[PDB]
Amino acid sequence: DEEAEAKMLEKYKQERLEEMFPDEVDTPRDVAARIRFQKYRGLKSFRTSPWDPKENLPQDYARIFQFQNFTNTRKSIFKEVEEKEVEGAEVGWYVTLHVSEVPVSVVECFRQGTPLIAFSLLPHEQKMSVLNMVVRRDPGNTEPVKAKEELIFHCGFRRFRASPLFSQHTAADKHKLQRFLTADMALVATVYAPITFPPASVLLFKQKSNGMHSLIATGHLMSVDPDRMVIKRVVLSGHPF
Amino acid sequence: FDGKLKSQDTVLMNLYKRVFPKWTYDPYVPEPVPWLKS
Amino acid sequence: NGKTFNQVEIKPEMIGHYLGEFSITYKPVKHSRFIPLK
Amino acid sequence: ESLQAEVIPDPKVPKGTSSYQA
Amino acid sequence: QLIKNGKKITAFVPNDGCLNFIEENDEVLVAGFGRKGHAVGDIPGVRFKVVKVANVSLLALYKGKKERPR
Amino acid sequence: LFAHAVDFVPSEENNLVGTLKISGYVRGQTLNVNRLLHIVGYGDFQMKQI
Repeated sequence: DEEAEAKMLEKYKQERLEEMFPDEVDTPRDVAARIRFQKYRGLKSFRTSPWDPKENLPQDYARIFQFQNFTNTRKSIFKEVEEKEVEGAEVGWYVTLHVSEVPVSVVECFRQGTPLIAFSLLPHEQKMSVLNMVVRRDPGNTEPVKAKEELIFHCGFRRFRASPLFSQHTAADKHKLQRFLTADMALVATVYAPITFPPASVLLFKQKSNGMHSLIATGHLMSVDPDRMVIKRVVLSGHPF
Repeated sequence: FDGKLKSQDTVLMNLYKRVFPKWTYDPYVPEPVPWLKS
Repeated sequence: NGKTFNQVEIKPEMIGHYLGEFSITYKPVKHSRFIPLK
Repeated sequence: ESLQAEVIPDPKVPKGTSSYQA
Repeated sequence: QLIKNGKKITAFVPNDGCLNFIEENDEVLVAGFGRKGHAVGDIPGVRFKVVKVANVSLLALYKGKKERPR
Repeated sequence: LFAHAVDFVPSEENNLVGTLKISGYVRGQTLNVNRLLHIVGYGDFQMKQI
């Protein structure tokens, strides 16, 4: 009860802290700086300093798929669905689908009156990858959202729950991380999610305590790649006595 | 430094880390209550 | 020696000597050519 | 027919001497 | 790619912020940049500017007056 | 596709899981068994018989 309110007021104070001082972090008193900041580096420039994308990939990146060229794969798949007529059920046919292994809980939803639809996926849309999607905050909602909390995503005929990661939308090679979704400009939320070919609409919903869904952000799917990289910045302080 | 510094100045140090999102994927979404005013 | 305390056990052979010379205040000092290709 | 593989199927110093004089 | 004649033209968007409101396969209304056929005094090769996207205007979208359907 | 008539056959009633028959008009393109079927509330599956 009150511990959720205290954590929410801590979220509000973090918004005040991270906006005036952008990414400033105090020096740890007891922990050695070489241990806490071991996997860190400094760059001379913020726009033109090179960075290896293949460097230091954790165990999570071994569970997802990769594309040698996403643009050519998207063009190849879209060409063969417009040109080739695969031998199957044609449009306008009243067909019936025998689907293999579904729970019975699908059926009682239909008996209650909830509409049930289905759609055949394209090739390589069932596999896992990293989604990049552009969002913009609804003016009608004012509650701030943090970087790594659970949110409900409606992304191209699909609904799923995941925690995003907000980064600045910039034409540069690397994007600075944004901790809180500012309600004036477009940001990018990166989600471990199934592959969905663009264009596809993106809606974000925050689950209220009383079961309500409040619309937060709207936009589209930008690209499907894990090569996009997010950089978190740290400012240390020192006094020239 | 390249030049003279004022006594009230405070230098700052720039560090960068490449971060990654987490695996919190859940394909199930709970059913809403009907939406109303706040 | 200015940094730490040196524990020295006084043998009977150190009678005429001082105490400062058994705690040394300094550390010893401990101190690839171009060939043209074209 | 494609399968439901969203995840990859493949898995000599004395006792009283200080460290300075050592 | 224009409808009535099928020709391809390269059009300019007022800023990089206004590109958030445009996705592929969208219907956009396109005007000229301003000098009766000659290019911009700054950037060569582009002769046209985008006025509306999805039957709503870029000025009302950028100023938060309207929302566009997709 | 939109489900017009839905009926179920359980492979095992204690397992609560079985074959589902959904009938509706094909809408977008040519629907084929060689790609998966996604129900919007229940994830990916496989059809077997059309």
